Amino acid sequence: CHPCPWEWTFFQGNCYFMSNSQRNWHDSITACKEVGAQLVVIKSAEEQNFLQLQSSRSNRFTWMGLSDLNQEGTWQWVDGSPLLPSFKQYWNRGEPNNVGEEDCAEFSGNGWNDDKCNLAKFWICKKSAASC
Ligand SMILES: NC[C@H](O)CO[C@H]1O[C@H](CO)[C@@H](O)[C@H](O)[C@@H]1n1cc(-c2ccccc2)nn1
Ligand SMILES: [Ca+2]
Ligand SMILES: [Ca+2]
Repeated sequence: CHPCPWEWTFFQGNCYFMSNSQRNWHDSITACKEVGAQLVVIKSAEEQNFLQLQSSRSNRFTWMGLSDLNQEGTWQWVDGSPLLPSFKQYWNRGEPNNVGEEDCAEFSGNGWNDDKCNLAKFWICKKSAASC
């Protein structure tokens, strides 16, 4: 039995996957849906540091499933769940700044940054690990 698919990464009962091509934010969640996964929604502190590490050490700007397209200033994960105050420390200093209108969040260096959703970047999918 295999808890995660071929060449996916495993962490705390979940299966993650960093793309090796680039897409815009909407095309990215589509991509994850195509594999029965979701553009990552972070739920733990350790999950953040885990993903933030894989993303940085590959020197790749990476989409995550977080946006404010429901309403400006209201950051909300693609599962509807809101962005908790606890998680707001993971923004990069001076972010989110909404320079030129920016409604989607990405892994950039040590933390997160808001960028333009139509800007093409890499992405990370998340799904529940299978039971053995
Ligand atoms: N992958 C994105 C990468 O991290 C680059 O980040 C920067 O440019 C991104 C633009 O693509 C921003 O969305 C980030 O906020 C960040 N920025 C931009 C600015 C800024 C402010 C005033 C005038 C001009 C520029 N201040 N911070
Ligand atoms: Ca914004
Ligand atoms: Ca920004």
